[PDB]
Amino acid sequence: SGPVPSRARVYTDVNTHRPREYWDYESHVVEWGNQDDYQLVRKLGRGKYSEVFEAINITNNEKVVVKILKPVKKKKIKREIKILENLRGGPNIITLADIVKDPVSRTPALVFEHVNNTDFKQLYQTLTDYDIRFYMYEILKALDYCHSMGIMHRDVKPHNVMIDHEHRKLRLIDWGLAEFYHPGQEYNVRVASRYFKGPELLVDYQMYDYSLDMWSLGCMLASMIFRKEPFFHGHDNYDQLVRIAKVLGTEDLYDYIDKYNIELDPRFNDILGRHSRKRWERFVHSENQHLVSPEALDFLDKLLRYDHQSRLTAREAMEHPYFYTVVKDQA
Ligand SMILES: CC(C)Cc1ccc(S(=O)(=O)NCCN2CCC(COC(=O)c3c[nH]c4ccccc34)CC2)cc1
Repeated sequence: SGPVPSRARVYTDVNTHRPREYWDYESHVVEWGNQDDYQLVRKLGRGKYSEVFEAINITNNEKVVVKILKPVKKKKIKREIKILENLRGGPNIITLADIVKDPVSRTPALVFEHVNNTDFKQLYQTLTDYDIRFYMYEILKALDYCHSMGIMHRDVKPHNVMIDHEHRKLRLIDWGLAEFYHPGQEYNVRVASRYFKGPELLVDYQMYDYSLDMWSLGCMLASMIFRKEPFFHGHDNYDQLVRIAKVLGTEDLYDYIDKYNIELDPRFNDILGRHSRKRWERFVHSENQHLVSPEALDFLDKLLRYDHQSRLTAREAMEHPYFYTVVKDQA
């Protein structure tokens, strides 16, 4: 027998109730502007499927960010465009300004509003325990918005969070792997980055949903408050689960697998072994104890769960006592 089906416990039928053209991105018509409106200034970074430059708009002389798309199925370009168009103006989501094709190369590129990245080396030694609570709240704002809009990000990881520390602005970026939730759909499990892949991805369980984003978010929190990056440091995808099982124990993992009737690769059938679920205090030490609190350890533990039904939702997470202080200051 095959796996047990699963449904998201919030925002389940949000896409069912919308007009079709909301989520049916394969038929979306995109009008491609001219990239020579823009002049590339300097590289900002480079992903596996993008290449980000700061540019100026030689018409209104404005800063702007141009992301050249790498050669991917037309489909997935329309999807990222559709999702960005669907989320424009939402809290802490990046803002799409234009969509262009270079005249000669004919390579597609997305054009976004300008943001400044804070010296990523600054963040290490400046981030107070409160600062983590704040920028984590901002991230849950963006995830709750987009889950309410029927979209999962599927690539939540620090290289996809823009922070402007001077102005305390955060933007969630790279929507190239984002996808619409449709109850009962089976999604590709070759998504996210290793260190942030949720258990459901490593065991190939295809009816995942928004809670995938809450696992990854738990990995960031894990790596922030313990100053251990990445927190589950896997040599490959099979090993990654073993790194997780050494922390979360195997008894819960094998419960997870029996509850969903997952069949397990014969590869796994000897590398996982037996492991107790470790206590979070094992990971505290003199140089991270100022970011670790009983509240943070409760909050973190309520995200890193095998069973995806039982992870917090973005909305429940923003209600955790971890965030009491920052909610107070927002008035
Ligand atoms: C919850 C806490 C707080 C955890 C945390 C710690 C550190 C950081 S971090 O900020 O240090 N992360 C390193 C990544 N940074 C941002 C991306 C850079 C490349 O790519 C782009 O810049 C754009 C891609 N698309 C865009 C659209 C508009 C503007 C720019 C881009 C590379 C440098 C964030 C969160």
